Amino acid sequence: PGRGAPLAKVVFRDPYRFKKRTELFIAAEGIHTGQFVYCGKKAQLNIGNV
Amino acid sequence: KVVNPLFEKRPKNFGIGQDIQPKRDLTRFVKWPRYIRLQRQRAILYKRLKVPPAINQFTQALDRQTATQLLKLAHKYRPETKQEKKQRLLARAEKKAAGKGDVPTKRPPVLRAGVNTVTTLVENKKAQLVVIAHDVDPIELVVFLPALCRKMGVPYCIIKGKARLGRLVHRKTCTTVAFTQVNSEDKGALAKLVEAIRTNYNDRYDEIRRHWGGNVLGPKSVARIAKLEKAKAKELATKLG
Amino acid sequence: KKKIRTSPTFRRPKTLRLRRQPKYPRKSAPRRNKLDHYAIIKFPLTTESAMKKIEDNNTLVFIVDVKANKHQIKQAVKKLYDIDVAKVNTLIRPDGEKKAYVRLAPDYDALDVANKIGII
Amino acid sequence: GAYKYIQELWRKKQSDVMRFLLRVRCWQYRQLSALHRAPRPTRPDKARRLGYKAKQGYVIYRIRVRRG
Amino acid sequence: VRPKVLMRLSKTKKHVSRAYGGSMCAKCVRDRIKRAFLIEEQKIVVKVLKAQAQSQK
RNA sequence: CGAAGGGACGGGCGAUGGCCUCCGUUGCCCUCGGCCGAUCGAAAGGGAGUCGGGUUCAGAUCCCCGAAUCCGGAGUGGCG
RNA sequence: GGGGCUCUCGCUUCUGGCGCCAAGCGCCCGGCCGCGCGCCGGCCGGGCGCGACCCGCUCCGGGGACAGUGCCAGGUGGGGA
Ligand SMILES: [Mg+2]
Ligand SMILES: [Mg+2]
Ligand SMILES: [Mg+2]
Ligand SMILES: [Mg+2]
Ligand SMILES: [Mg+2]
Ligand SMILES: [Mg+2]
Ligand SMILES: [Mg+2]
Ligand SMILES: [Mg+2]
Ligand SMILES: [Mg+2]
Ligand SMILES: [Mg+2]
Ligand SMILES: [Zn+2]
Repeated sequence: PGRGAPLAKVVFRDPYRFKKRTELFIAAEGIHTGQFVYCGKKAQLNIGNV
Repeated sequence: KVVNPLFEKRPKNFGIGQDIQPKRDLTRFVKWPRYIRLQRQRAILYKRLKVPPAINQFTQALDRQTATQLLKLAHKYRPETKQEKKQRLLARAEKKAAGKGDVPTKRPPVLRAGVNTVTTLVENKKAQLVVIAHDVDPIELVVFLPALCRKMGVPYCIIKGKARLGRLVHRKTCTTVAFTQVNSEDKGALAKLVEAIRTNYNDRYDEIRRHWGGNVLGPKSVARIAKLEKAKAKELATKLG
Repeated sequence: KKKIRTSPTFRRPKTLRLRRQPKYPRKSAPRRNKLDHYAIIKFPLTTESAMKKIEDNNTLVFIVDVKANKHQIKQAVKKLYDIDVAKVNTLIRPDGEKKAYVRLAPDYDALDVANKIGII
Repeated sequence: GAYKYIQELWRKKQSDVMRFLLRVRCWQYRQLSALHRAPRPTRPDKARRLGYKAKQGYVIYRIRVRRG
Repeated sequence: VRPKVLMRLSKTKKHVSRAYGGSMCAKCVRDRIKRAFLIEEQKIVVKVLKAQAQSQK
C-alpha cells in the first residue's frame, strides 16, 4: 500500500538452527516467484542477487 | 571381523549453506549484562591509558614463592579471636586474687591491622615491615605508603591479595598489616625477608617514581601496526645490499 | 570448558525461591463466614405470581442476598429446609436485591413444603 | 592517622595521580543509572566528617545530575 | 468447516490417506517425490565426475 | 540503554508421605526454551454449542413439555 | 623426494525437494556372567574426548578527539512578545 513498487517475499534457510526465515526484498525488475536468489560475496552477477 | 554391516558413517559437513552449524562455544560473542561489561571494560581501560607511578606501583607485587613464606611466618602472629579472648579472661582474670596479684603477663607481639593504625606506627619508627595489599578498590588509601615508608625508612612489600590479608585477621578484607616486635625464636626469619624485600622496593624507589604503567594497545591494534611494518620492512632492507 | 555458552544471550539464572514461614500470623483469627446459610435466604415471596408458580411449576421462590451464587443457594435450601434441589434460576430485581427461583426435585413438591415453612 | 593524608590528596585534584582517578571513576559512574546505591563510601574520610559511621543503617547512594 | 468445529470431527474427515495428505494436493506431492529423487541422483554424477577427474596435476 | 523465560510430558539424583509390588505427588541436579514485550481497547469486527409447541394482568430461543447439542472432567477404568 | 616466500587456510549455482535434536572412531567406568590364564569371551546401561584446530583484551562494523552537550560572546531573527 502507498509505495508503488512490488516486494519480493524471499524465504531463506536459517544457518544455525532448523527454521525458515522470510524476507521483504525490494523486487528488482525481472524476478519471478520460484527462482533462486543468492546473497553474499561469492554470489554471481545476476539480477536479484545481493 | 564380525561387526554389523548396518553400522555406517554418515559424516555431515559444515560448509556455508550445507548442514547447519553445531553448538560451538560462543563465549566470546555473547550479550553480556552491563555489570560484567562494565568491569571488563574497566580492566581494559587501566591498560590503555598512562597510569601514574603512584598507581602503577601496586602491580609489581611480591613473588609468589617469597610472599608465601611471609604468610607462613605471619600466621603465628595473627590477632586472637574473641572466643579465645573470652576463654582466657575466665581464667586470666581469675588469677588476680588467686593468687598472683599484678600478673604483668607480657602482652604478646602480634600483628597490627588497618591503614589508620599502621600509618601511626611508621611515623615514629615502630614498624618493622609493612605488608600492603595491591587491589584496594578505592586505590587512594595506600598510594602514599610506599612514599612514606621510604622516607621513614622501614621496609614495605606489596602482597598479591586483599582478602588474603583479611583472612588472617578474622575479617573479610584488610588493607595493610604491619609487623612490629617479633619473638626471639624467629627473629632470624625477619633477617631473611627484610634484606630480600627492600632490594625490590626501598633500594629501588627512585626507579619506581618515573616507571609509568599502562599504555599498551589492543591485540587487534598491535597486530595491525605489525603488518604495516612488515610491508615496509621487506623491501627497505632489500634496497641495501 | 567444560562449561559452554551455546547461545548468544545471557539469561538470568534461576535461584532458590522458598515459601514463607512467618514468626506470627498477620491476623489473629480467620474471619467468620458472615455469609452463612441463614444470610443467604432472607424471606420468601408470597405474591400472587409466586403462589401460581408453587402450584403449577413445582418450585419455591426466595429473596436471596446479592452476593450469593446459584451454588450457595442450592446448598442453603438443601440444609435448612431438608429438601433436594433440581436447579436454581436467579435474577436481580429493580428493587435491588436478588430473586431466586429454586426448583425442587420431582420427588418433593413445593405445596407441602410451603406448608412447613408457613408462607401458605 | 591516615585520614590526614587522604584529606591533603583530595586537595590535589589537578595532579597526575588524582586526575587519573577522577576520570576512570567518572567513566564508571556514567555507565550506571542515575539512582544507584554504593556499597561503601568512595571518599571514606569526607563521608565521616559529615556524619557517616561504619555502622548498620547508614547507606550511600550515588546521584547523577545533569549540569547547566 | 469452521476451524473451531474441526476439533469435534474424527481423524479421517480431516486428511487423505497419503503422505502429505491433507496439507498438499496430489499434483505437487507427485512433483516433490521426483524432485528429491532426481536432484539427489544428479548429485551422484556431480560427485563421481569430479572424483574421477583425479588424473591431472 | 534490562541478568525481562519460575515453564517443560521426558531424563534423573532421589529427602520419601503410601493399596511401601508401587504410584499420584514432592524438592533439587543434568537436560530443552523469542507468542521480544505488563496490561487495556469492539454489547455492529474475530469468537465452540437451541430449537419446536404451550404458558402470564406484565417474562421467555431464559419458565414448562418434547427433541437435541457443545465444552470440560473422568486417576478409583463405566461397559463394548 | 621435499622445504622456503606469496597464492591455498573458503568444499553450497541445470530444477518452486529434504536438512535440527550426531553417526563413526576412541579413552574409561559400571551390572552380571564367567574368559573364571587378562586389555580380556557373552549380554545390558551411564559418562567423557575427538568429530566441530589453537590462543586473545574490547559483540561486530562505521566515525572519532571531531560531531555533540554545558556555558559565554557576536550576528541574524514580526516566527513570537
Ligand atoms: Mg441471569
Ligand atoms: Mg479424507
Ligand atoms: Mg523470552
Ligand atoms: Mg479485553
Ligand atoms: Mg464483540
Ligand atoms: Mg460480535
Ligand atoms: Mg414481551
Ligand atoms: Mg577511523
Ligand atoms: Mg521578530
Ligand atoms: Mg507585533
Ligand atoms: Zn502444485
